[PDB]
Amino acid sequence: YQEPTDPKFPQQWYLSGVTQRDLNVKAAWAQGYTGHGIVVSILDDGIEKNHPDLAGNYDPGASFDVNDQDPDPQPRYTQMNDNRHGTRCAGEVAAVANNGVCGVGVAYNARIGGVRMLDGEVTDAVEARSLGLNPNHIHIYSASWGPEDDGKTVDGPARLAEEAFFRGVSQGRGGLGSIFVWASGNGGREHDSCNCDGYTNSIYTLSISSATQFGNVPWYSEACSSTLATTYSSGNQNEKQIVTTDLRQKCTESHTGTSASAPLAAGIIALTLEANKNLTWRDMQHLVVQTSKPAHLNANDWATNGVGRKVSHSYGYGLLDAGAMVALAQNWTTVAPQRKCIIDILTEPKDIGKRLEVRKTVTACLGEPNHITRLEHAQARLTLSYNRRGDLAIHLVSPMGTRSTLLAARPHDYSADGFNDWAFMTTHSWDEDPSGEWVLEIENTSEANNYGTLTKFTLVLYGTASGSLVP
Ligand SMILES: CC(=O)NC[C@H]1CC[N@H+](Cc2cc(Oc3ccc(N4CC[NH+](CCC(=O)[O-])CC4)nc3)nc(-c3cc(Cl)cc(Cl)c3)c2)CC1
Ligand SMILES: *[C@@H]1O[C@H](CO)[C@@H](O)[C@H](O)[C@H]1NC(C)=O
Ligand SMILES: [Ca+2]
Ligand SMILES: [Ca+2]
Ligand SMILES: [Ca+2]
Ligand SMILES: [Cl-]
Ligand code: NA
Ligand code: NA
Ligand code: NA
Ligand code: NA
Repeated sequence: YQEPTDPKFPQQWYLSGVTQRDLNVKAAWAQGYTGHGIVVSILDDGIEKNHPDLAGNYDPGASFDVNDQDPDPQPRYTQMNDNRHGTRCAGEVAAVANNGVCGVGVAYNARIGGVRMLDGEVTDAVEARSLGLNPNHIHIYSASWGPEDDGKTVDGPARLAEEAFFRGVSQGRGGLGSIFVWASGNGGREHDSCNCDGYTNSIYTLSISSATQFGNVPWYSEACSSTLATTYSSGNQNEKQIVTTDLRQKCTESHTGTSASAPLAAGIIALTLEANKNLTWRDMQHLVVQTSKPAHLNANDWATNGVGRKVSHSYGYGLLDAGAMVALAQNWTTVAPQRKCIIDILTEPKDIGKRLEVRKTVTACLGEPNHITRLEHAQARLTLSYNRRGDLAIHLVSPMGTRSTLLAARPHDYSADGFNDWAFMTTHSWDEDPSGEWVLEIENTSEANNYGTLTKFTLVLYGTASGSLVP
């Protein structure tokens, strides 16, 4: 195998490293996987389809302009170099290799397109038309953004966008399911807590956070239980950044944020789908859980779950490992159909006050076709009132003892609107048996005399009852 000759490939340290601080992509390329036959779309502010490092891989069938209602996602050029972000992300996935220009994509033989959706008013219809673009042609969608990362917003897909997620995972990709890759957010300096973003908090999105070059949690990272894994991105000014294609037929060495991590994950997922085109949207999440690597990622919250895997709210299961992903994909056995076990927990509404603990022992639908002995995602769908939402911290403990933070205190969230059936999601109990005692903790983290009531707690378990591996 011959590594790329592109002039900036040596600067793509997260691919080209010799010292084990990388995504192990060369190992996948050397197994023969480069993304050939896979189609990825960047949901962002447009794509410069004529960029010298994108044109050779550009796919009009992966592209649309939902802001101006036309097929051509070319960016709107301005003095301030607005509308460059989609082009940067596209190159991360699929910049052409061995052509003397910039660097390379993770999946440098994949086809790449973009949806111009963020350069205008983003409505539910705009989102649904983007997530639902050409779902039997596009395999993987990469989205780096969502509701405002101000540390005070709780929002997620409205009805059309949610319907687009379920149509995508159910009928998309010939019934195997569209793969939606999401960035978990850039709200770290606002103390944002990413389960409050319903896009990354969705089970249907494969959510990705960031690590800096020296293996630390970047300033912009949001912690939450819904994240599944990590890719490298930017950090402090002594740490390198992401090197990729830029608007106006240029390169950049200064692409940054969690919004630069999701495209790298989308590229790795593209290599993995080349290795086994029959993988379902759930299979892909299983592969990420099993192959991601905590080693050398620094966080104070690494915890071992009930099946012996280390998990963090900053990093999920750790750094994606492309060589391991493609290797495990090749002989992967499709997971069993997805079951869903619904447990309405409360017998009466519960005053929250300073602290509330709710304990319930469940059988996880014993005796039913939705009996789950092998969990995937779990949700605590909560309906509660509270006088100052951001003073709440919420945790969920599984029968195996795994303590998932569903919500951390958000100092800027002054809302008095509470949570209206908000489906807080955790990936940290993946592969555990969910039968037994679950514990929900709601705490007022402030010294103020705050008040409210929990009126509904639905525990929703997804998973199967077959196929488990030794812890
Ligand atoms: C009841 C109802 O009907 N409720 C409609 C709401 C539902 C919630 N939704 C949240 C949402 C806002 C948003 O708003 C934006 C707008 C602009 C940006 N930008 C533009 C500038 N960029 C500069 C970067 C740089 O230059 O480096 C940064 C990002 N981000 C988020 N997007 C998304 C979103 C993003 C992607 Cl990707 C894919 C999908 Cl599906 C949805 C979602 C808004 C409509
Ligand atoms: C894909 O997986 C399904 C489910 O296991 C199986 O029925 C089908 O034969 C597989 N198709 C290919 C082409 O491997
Ligand atoms: Ca256009
Ligand atoms: Ca190149
Ligand atoms: Ca956020
Ligand atoms: Cl469902
Ligand atoms: Na965000
Ligand atoms: Na997700
Ligand atoms: Na444990
Ligand atoms: Na149990």
